[PDB]
Amino acid sequence: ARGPKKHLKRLAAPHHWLLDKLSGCYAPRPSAGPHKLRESLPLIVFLRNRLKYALNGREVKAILMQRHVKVDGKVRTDTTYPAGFMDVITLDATNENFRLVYDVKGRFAVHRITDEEASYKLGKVKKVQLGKKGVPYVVTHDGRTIRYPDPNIKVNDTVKIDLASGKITDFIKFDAGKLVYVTGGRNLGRIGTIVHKERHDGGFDLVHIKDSLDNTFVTRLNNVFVIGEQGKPYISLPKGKGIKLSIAEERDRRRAQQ
Amino acid sequence: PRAPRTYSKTYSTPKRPYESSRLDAELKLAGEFGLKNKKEIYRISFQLSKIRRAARDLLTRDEKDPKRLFEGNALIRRLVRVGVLSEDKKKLDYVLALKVEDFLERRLQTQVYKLGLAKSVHHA
Amino acid sequence: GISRDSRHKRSATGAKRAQFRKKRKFELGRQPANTKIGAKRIHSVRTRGGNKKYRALRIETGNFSWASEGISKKTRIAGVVYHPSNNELVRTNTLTKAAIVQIDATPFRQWFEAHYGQTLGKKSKNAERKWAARAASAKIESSVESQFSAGRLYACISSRPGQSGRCDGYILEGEELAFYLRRLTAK
Amino acid sequence: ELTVQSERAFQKQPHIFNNPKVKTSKRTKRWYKNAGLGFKTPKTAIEGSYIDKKCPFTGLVSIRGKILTGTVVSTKMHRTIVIRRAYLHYIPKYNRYEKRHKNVPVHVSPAFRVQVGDIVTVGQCRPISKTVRFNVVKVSAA
RNA sequence: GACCCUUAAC
RNA sequence: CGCCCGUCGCUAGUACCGAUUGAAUGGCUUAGUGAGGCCUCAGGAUCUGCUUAGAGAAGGGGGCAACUCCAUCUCAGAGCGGAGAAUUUGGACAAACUUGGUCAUUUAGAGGAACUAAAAGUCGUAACAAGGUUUCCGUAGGUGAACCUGCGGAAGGAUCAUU
RNA sequence: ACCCACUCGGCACCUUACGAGAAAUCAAAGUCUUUGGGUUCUGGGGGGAGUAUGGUCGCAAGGCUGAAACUUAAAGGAAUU
RNA sequence: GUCGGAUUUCCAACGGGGCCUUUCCUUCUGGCUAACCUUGAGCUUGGCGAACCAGGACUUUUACUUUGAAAAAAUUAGAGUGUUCAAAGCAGGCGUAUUGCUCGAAUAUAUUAGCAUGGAAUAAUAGAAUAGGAC
RNA sequence: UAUCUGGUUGAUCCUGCCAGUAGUCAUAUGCUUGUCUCAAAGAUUAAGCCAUGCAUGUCUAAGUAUAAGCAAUUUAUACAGUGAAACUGCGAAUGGCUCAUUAAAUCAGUUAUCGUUUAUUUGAUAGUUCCUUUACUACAUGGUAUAACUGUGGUAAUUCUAGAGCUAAUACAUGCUUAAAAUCUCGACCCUUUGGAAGAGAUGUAUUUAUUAGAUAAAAAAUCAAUGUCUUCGGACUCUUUGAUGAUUCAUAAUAACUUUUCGAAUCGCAUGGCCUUGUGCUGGCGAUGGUUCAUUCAAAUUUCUGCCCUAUCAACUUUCGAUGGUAGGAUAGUGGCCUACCAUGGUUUCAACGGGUAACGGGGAAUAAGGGUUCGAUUCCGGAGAGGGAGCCUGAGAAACGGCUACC
RNA sequence: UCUUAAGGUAGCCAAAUGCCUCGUCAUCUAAUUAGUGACGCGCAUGAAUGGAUUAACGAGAUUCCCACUGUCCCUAUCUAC
RNA sequence: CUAAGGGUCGGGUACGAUCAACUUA
Repeated sequence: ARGPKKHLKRLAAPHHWLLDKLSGCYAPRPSAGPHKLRESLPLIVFLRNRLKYALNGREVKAILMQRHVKVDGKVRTDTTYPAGFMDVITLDATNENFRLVYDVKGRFAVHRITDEEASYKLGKVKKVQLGKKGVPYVVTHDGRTIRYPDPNIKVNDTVKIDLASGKITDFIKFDAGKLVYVTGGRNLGRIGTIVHKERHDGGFDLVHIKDSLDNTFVTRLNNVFVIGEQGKPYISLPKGKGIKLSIAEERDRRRAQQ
Repeated sequence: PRAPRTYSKTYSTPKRPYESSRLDAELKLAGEFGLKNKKEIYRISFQLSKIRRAARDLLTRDEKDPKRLFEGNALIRRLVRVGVLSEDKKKLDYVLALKVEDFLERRLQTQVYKLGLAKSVHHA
Repeated sequence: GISRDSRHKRSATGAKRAQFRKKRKFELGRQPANTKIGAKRIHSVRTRGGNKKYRALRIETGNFSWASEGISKKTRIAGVVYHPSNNELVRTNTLTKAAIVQIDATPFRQWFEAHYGQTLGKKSKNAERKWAARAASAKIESSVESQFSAGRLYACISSRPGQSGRCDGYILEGEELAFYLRRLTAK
Repeated sequence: ELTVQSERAFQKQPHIFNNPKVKTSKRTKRWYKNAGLGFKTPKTAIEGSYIDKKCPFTGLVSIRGKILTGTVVSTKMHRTIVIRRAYLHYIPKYNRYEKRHKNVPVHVSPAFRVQVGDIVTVGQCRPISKTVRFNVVKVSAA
């Protein structure tokens, strides 16, 4: 290809974007940004398809150009800024706040969080290193670099940001008996409550997680996002709390509680 | 290019064309129900084939299998909704015994004939 | 041009491979520097991603280290006396990595005098104070000192002049010096 | 396995310095590492004299990726051997298997003594030669 | 003992 | 008065052998010749101090016999502080030829020798009955043609059988 | 050396016989649509044709390996009359 | 007694778990003291261990398990849906007539090699034979 | 929708084909100008050749406009609006097309990079730059070949071009201002009695050595010729600093040094608020574009772990000159016989190597189905390759680019 | 059908053996009584008066091609005797 | 210029100076 691709066909965009087959042949390629290509939601597909605040990409650009939308507190005046998991975005019109979160079935659900909730975001530390001048730093899941972290925090922990500065206000370790979120795999959007982690020295640590309904499952360590201790999660959970209702009981709950 | 528009056939031609017993029955069927083609029978028998295939695979699975518990119930509700099989059953029985006459009995051509506003299948 | 791909090579079974693609830029090679001695001339090479690379021809001086003494100093290179890869590199006096060369030995000798100051064979007050503390350490190795009479030190060069444009190295020491001395003076 | 310095270039471990000023027992300090993954560094590697920049223990190669076992079918290359990996390939049409083998050429450090017939464990390393991507890390012979 | 053959012409 | 074999003759078709060293086309030489780039050895049109007591056409401290970090448009052997086009002046990538090798039914050919068919042709009658010498196999020789004969074998024989 | 009774191994021996087979017939040619003990070789309509552009063995005679074009609606097996 | 409708104790194959029966699923570091006649009211104010834990080179070698961290989407099978039906598509549905709210876009080894405190039945050139064996 | 049927005979049962039968997002073609929705469409032969016309250009409050361009001054006598060009920047490496080559090669499952990143995005990050150096002194801020534009040009002709006078430099020796504190190195004050001063420097980032470095499982004592940042010549010998991985010579320190100046903002817009002894003098707020580095994102390169059709009428293949491995170097972004300097015949092979063929791009898939299968897949998605055939290269982060260049055919 | 002791078989050929004859066809060339290949009622081929073949060999007959050249077009010039 | 290729001794139970000739690459 002689260089990076700049287009994205439909049928090649990630499935969880909930795009249709027809009415166009190019899906919005998310630009380079904090989140990966596949595991990100472009602002174009959010502001347009998720909420129907707009009818097309031109009119989303009109929404964008006036600096009304801002994710993590920053405006992001571009069509395809890749807002990803647990990102907070804000619509100052009537003070509407959004936390990009996973639903039960593995798609980016639409939240409604309050102002004090939208202040903070949760970041999973991807790696712990020290940079130039012996200054330590942690790389979060969204690509943030935070200098001088608490020495007690290691890889696979979860730090919470304030989004008004770059500092870590609080954090939670990775251990058995901690509330976790699944970000990836076929268990996407399920909330886990870690019970065990088996190692496999040399690659792909596995973690066993059982949700509130006593259903246990296994996922790779890179797919686990700790979000709190037992009881209170650090963030507001979505509707359904990630319990993974089966099709039979999802059929019943759809019939009774329409 | 834009993603391809999927399409699928709805009818199936019989393996042996000149069957006296089958030819007589199908033209007998068209008269009693006012259909214009044999393809109007071919599709119903093709629709029935997909249904008997669905129930046959489901019934090979054991009882209290989540697949047939969900897919069998869904097929029952769809078939009861369209009125092809009797509604006073809860045993996944009639599906494999559904005959061709049941499907085109529920068509609007005959539905408005027996509802009294048409007075004939051809008039309907 | 010069290529680095494996597609032209016979397969491990010995089968000749058919051509799959044209030569690509990302698999290119370039001509060697063949670094010589004298009147320093380094041409910049632009590489992948920008990433300038300095190709040394005819280099004069180099930064050479005395590992046992923890010192390094700039010093011109007399010439290469031994090369494991090819003897033509010695004859042509070509400066490539791992070449055995003779260096000036003078900045080390003048540092040795201003650091230890001991007498080969059989001052300020602050000089003599540091002299005493640094005594019992000026007797490194006879095979190294014998080179100081001729004012030339045997040395390896550890940088890649065709890559970095620099001729840097270290003085041959210990068993390594005795190994190359054995080959140098071998009949 | 007769002479360390049988080469035209002085053989040594890079950046491992033995100061000729100091003079103690076991003067030539030799660097070694644990390959990880539960493999044990042989005693022949710790107190051996061989250099072998491609040795998994005293060299600069790192073991990562696939780990394989096989039977040594050749030892006639210097520091390289060929192991035979015999496996069963499934042919679905006949619902049964056929015997298949692959020869993998791997590097064998002088820390090990290997002859034809032995069963060895090899770990993947960076490409070491034209055909070699594996290093012997265990031998099933005494 | 010897003994070969058999319409194109509904 | 069935069936049935081969030579030979006339037509047609298909493929084979074949002197003719055209299979003119179609991938590379451990042969030749090197287009052009790239690296490199050099080369040097092209211009910054335009500072050297020239220059009775610029005021300059004194009573104009070369006393002042000064003059156009003439320029300095001040080394010296610099870029740089044309110019194969070696390499490397690779390319500029009546020439050996191979080939996707893959295209000629006097003549030779088959096969297939058609056919209202000629000669016989080898086989099918003990087919009028049982047949058949292998092998060898012979003969217009089927075929005959020697030697050994088979029954798929014309005998499941003798005291 | 004969006679009876066993037994192991062998050459065989009386049937359109349970079973198998198209039948002839079969002590295996059975235990095979109720289809699987192990394993080697071979065939896929008739002809062209066991005919080589080839290869290989042989002193040769020839052996082994072995097509295609083309052409056919049959050729063939076991019975019955 | 857990809705034209059903309560484990006088009966199901109980699918599985742990303990004895010579049976053994490696045993030891300590800041935690866990099933044990070291015990304040019809239940612990000294001790033996996996429903708890980092400190051993050693879970014979495999094939064949069940289990699934995974067939990119599209396609196929398939759930819902009043495109008039249908192919299709992933839409849509419902109001205080005038405000607004809400369900979706599930779910599924049609070829084969990594993990699996639970699986040794099936099938092999594995161990202690001039002991070099075990504790 | 787990069917079969006709054809050898006088007749029969078989073997076995031929023929029928059904389907084909399989193609063609024959028979037709009256219907709704949906839709393939110069793939097969010729990756054959192309007339013509289009298919890549690009601007903001904010990099340059005195267009001799169009336009009410008192917010536009330095310009402050709009604005053709031209420079600069970015893009043209995306897209789109095609399927020729290609048979462990592409490709698929996306193992590894502890083997190599930085159009860009996102986050973070540079008080070290009088380098003729304790101001012997521009940062209230050292210049220039040239574009546009004006000017008689040359040529039949081209998106051909120096010939005479200003801009951005970011193009070039372009080039300053922010002691700090601490550490290290050497030391210009008198007979010192463990000598002890200022003084002079160096220590930001960008490129070789060597290391107290980068450690670490559990107890009490001996001995060091040149006498422990302390004490009364037998007191404490006292937390002593240490991050990651399965693993490293890793991250990152620190120490000689080396660097032919890498960077370390002389740039731009909007806003002119405020204490003052009225000076841009003390400070100003939002931002745009930054050039470095680290991380991040979008990518790229690199392997075979297993898997590919037919062919033995291909059984041996790999033959200075690579052909398997070693050591070293060179080249590369990096690994690597990738290439250059040697032994050994190393490597592959009936488990089919190596040759030959492919009316062969691979795959997701398609058609056909009782179950197993057989055939197809140029083509809407993914990956690869190519731009008439070869080869070479410039620029650029990325191309061996062809609506870029160079050469031969 | 007459006739011979037998009526020339296998092979081979316008052959160093064919008169006719410069045989006919093909090939070779611009052109070939030459050469080669092939072919016939072979004046008068032919089987140890040996037939056919044949690798290697030959100062042996012959034809063609490449190379090469004063053999020639078309001669000229030089040296010694 | 380089490389390769030879002959002659004192053994407490891997060591060297000597000396020597034309074949290859």
